[PDB]
Amino acid sequence: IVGGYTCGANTVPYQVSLNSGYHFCGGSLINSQWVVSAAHCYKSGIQVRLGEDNINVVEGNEQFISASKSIVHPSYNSNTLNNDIMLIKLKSAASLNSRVASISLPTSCASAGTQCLISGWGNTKSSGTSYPDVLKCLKAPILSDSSCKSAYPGQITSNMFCAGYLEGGKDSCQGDSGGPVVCSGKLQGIVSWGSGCAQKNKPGVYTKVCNYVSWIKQTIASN
Ligand SMILES: N=C(N)c1ccc(/N=N/Nc2ccc(C(=N)N)cc2)cc1
Ligand SMILES: [Ca+2]
Repeated sequence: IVGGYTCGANTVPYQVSLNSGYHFCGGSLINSQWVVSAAHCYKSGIQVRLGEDNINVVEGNEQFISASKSIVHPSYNSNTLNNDIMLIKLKSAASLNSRVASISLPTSCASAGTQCLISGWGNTKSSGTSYPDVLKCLKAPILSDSSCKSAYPGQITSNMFCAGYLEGGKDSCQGDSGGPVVCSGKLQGIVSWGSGCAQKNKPGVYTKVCNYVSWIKQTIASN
């Protein structure tokens, strides 16, 4: 997260770190057994790390639970990043309370203008690289589809939305991928892609979670 702020330990209780020997992506806990992340975060041998603030220090609220399976969206296209969504099932149910909590799936797609909270342990620099230890947060509005498409001609599908700031300076970034965009207490987005980070007129592009609720629910119901 570029131009964000330190969330505060466990203030984003549904934020998970996907770990394969190191943090490589974010994810969002959507029930005790399931995490939503970006399909482009897919890899085998994922350990989901919940309860985590400083990802480099055991601070006492972590739950580390290996994935038992991952399910990449049937229509995920890694070239276009269309349908950049996956589900990761935990081998065991996470223990839920205030510091580790699922985030509700949306009942309806959020609108351009809605403020959201985007979070992750990704790069905090637009130029060069600095990875934070602790979870970073960014409040960012959903951008209109038109501005999103204008920013990224020929690239924005109905399964994507832009959020952030056209002026740049504030954005998700590499390592935030797969993490949440939560708006009004609902997971509306998944950190998906963008051209660099916090660049002018290159806002973050997010998987439009509301499009996937049926798929998420039915997948969970049968897996
Ligand atoms: N909001 C941003 N600017 C932004 C946020 C996250 C981000 N990271 N994604 N990285 C990323 C890495 C690999 C793939 C792939 N295997 N095809 C896709 C995307 C890149 C840009
Ligand atoms: Ca930790």
